[PDB]
Amino acid sequence: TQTGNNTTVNIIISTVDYLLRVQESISDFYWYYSGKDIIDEQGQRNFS
Amino acid sequence: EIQFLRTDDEVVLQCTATIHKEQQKLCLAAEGFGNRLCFLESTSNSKNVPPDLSICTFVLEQSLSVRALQEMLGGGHRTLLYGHAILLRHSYSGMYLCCLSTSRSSTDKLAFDVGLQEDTTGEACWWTIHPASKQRSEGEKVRVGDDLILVSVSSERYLHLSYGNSSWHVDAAFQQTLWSVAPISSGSEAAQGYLIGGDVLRLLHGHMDECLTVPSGEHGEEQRRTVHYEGGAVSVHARSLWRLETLRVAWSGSHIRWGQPFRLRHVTTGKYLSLMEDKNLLLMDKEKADVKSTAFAFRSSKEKLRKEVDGMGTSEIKYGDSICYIQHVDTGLWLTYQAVDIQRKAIMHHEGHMDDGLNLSRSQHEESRTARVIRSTVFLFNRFIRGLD
Amino acid sequence: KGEAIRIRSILRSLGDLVGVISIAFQMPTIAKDGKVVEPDMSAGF
Amino acid sequence: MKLSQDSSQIELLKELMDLQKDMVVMLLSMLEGNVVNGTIGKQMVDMLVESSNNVEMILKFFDMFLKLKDLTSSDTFKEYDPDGKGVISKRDFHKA
Amino acid sequence: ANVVVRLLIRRPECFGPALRGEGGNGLLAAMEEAIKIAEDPSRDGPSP
Repeated sequence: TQTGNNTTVNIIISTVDYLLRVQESISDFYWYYSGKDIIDEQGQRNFS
Repeated sequence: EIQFLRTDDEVVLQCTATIHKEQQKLCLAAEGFGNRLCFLESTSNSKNVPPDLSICTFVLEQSLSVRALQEMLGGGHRTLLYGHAILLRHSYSGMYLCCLSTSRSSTDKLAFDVGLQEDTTGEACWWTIHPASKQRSEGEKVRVGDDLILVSVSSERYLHLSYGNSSWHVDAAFQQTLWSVAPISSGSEAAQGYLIGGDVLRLLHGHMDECLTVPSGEHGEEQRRTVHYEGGAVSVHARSLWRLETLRVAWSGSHIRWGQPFRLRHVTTGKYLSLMEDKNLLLMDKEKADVKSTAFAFRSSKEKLRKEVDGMGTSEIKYGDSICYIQHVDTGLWLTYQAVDIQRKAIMHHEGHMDDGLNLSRSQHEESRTARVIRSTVFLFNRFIRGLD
Repeated sequence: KGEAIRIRSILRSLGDLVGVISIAFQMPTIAKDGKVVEPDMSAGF
Repeated sequence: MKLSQDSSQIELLKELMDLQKDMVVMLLSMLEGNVVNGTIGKQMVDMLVESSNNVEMILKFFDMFLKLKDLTSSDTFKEYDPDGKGVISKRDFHKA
Repeated sequence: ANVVVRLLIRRPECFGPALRGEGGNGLLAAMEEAIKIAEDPSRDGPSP
C-alpha cells in the first residue's frame, strides 16, 4: 500500500514476475535438455 | 469476463492498410480448388457489398511449442500462448494453410506466396504468433481482440500486403503487418440439432413437403432470376438449401436471435435474396447488392408484438421442431403463395396467409459436408466454364 | 541433418544470385601499357 | 520421471523434492481463512484442472510402495527372508 | 553466423540504384553500372 507515501510501488507483483521469469527459464532449460540422457557436471551446478 | 483463444476455435484474420487516405479492412480469403494461391476479400465496405464468410473462416488444430519438435523421432481444449507454433487449418476444406518452397511470385524479387496442401509433412507446416507492441510477453494466454503477428517457421516472413499492379495481394515478406482475430465460433459448444449461424439449411413447409426451387439454366438469358416451387425429389435432394450470412463479422457463427437482420444467398447459382419495389423478388447479384434490398429477419410469431451477443446459451430456436415465419425488417411483408390453375409465384402480401408456416430443415453431418463439397465444386465448375467460353 | 538446410535455402533465395557466373566471366581491367612506358593504374578492376 | 531412472544423482533429486515441498507449502499457505464461496478456491481449482495431466502423472505414481511412493515396502519383503539383512536377489523381488 | 544473418535479413539496408521496389541488391545491373561509371570516367558521373 504505502499509505503515507505519495508514490506506491508493489513489491509483490515484482516478486511474482521474477518467479514467473525463473520458472520460464527452468522450463526452457528442461525443454532443451529433454533430448539428452546423461547429466553434465555443469548441468548439475546450474540445476542446483 | 475476458475470453481466451483455445484449440479447435473458428477464427478469421483481418488486416488494416492505408490507400488513398482512407482505411481499408480486409480478410484473408483463401481458395484452394481452382488455384493454390490466396487473395484478399474487400470486407471494408459492408453497407454496399456484403463480404463472404465461407472462405475467410479458419479453424485451429493444435498449439505446439517451438522447443517441442518431434521430427518423427493433445490433451484437449488447450489454451493458446504467445510464441507458440500454431497449426492454421481451413474451415470448409481440409487445406492446411502453411508455407512451402513456392517461388511463383516474383513481383518484388524477395516476397513469396503461401499455398494450401493436405499433407502435414516437412518442417514448413507451422506458424508462430508474436506480440505486436511491447505490452504482451511470451507465455501468457492470448485474449480476444488483441493484435497478433504471424511468421512462418521456414521462411521467417510475415504476411505483407504488397502492391503488385495497384491492387491487393498477399505476400510473405519482412515488413511488419498488424493482424487481428475474431471469435466467429467456439469449439466448446456444438450444433446438437440447434441453429448455428452461417450454416446451410433448407426451408420446408408443414405437411405438404414443399419448398423454394430455383429452376435450371434453360432460360438463363433474361429470366434467370425467376423462381418457382417444386416438391418431391427436390426436397430430398440439395436444391432448396441456402447459407445465411450475418452482417456483423464477430460471432457470425453463433446463435441467430429473433428479428436478426441478415441475407440469404443461393449456393448453386450464387445470388442473394432481395425484394424490389414492384412486389417482385428478382434476387440480387453480388456486384449490385444492397443492405436495404437484402435484409431478412426471423419472426417468432406472426403477430408483431441488448444487441451485442457474446454468450451462446439461449438455444431458443430448434431445427425441425420449431416453426418460424419469415418477415422483412423494413417493409414487414410476409411470404405468400397463390394457388394458380405445381409452380407458384412468390408475392409479398401485406396481411400474410395464416396457413403458410415455414419449417427449418438442416442438412445433417452425413450430407452437409457433402453439401459444402458440391456447392464448391459446382461454383468452381460454372465459373471456369464461363471464363473459358 | 543440422538445420543448415533452411539457412542454405534462405541464402539461395537472395535467379540473380544464381546467375553470377556471367559476372565472374567479365574482365574489365584493360592493361593499356604498350611501348612508351605508361606506368601505374588507378581505376583497375 | 527422468531423475527416478538415474541412480548416481541423489542430491539433484533431494533438491527437487525440497522445491516440491516448498511449493506445496506455499500453495497451502494461500488458503488460511478463505470463505466457503471464496474466489481463491475457485482460482485454485481452475488452475488444478488446467494441469490435469501433470497431476495425474505425479499422484497416480505415488502408490508403488517403493521408488518414491508410500513407505510400505515391507508388506511382503519381510515375509520371505533367509536372514533379514535385505541382501536378497532381484528375481524374488520381481515375484514379490 | 545465424544471428548475424538473421539481423542482416530482418531489415533491408542494401540500397539498389538500378532495381525497383523493396529490397534491391541487384548485381546484374549494379555491377555493370559500376564498371561503366568507374572504368572510363572518374568516381563522379560528369568527368573527363
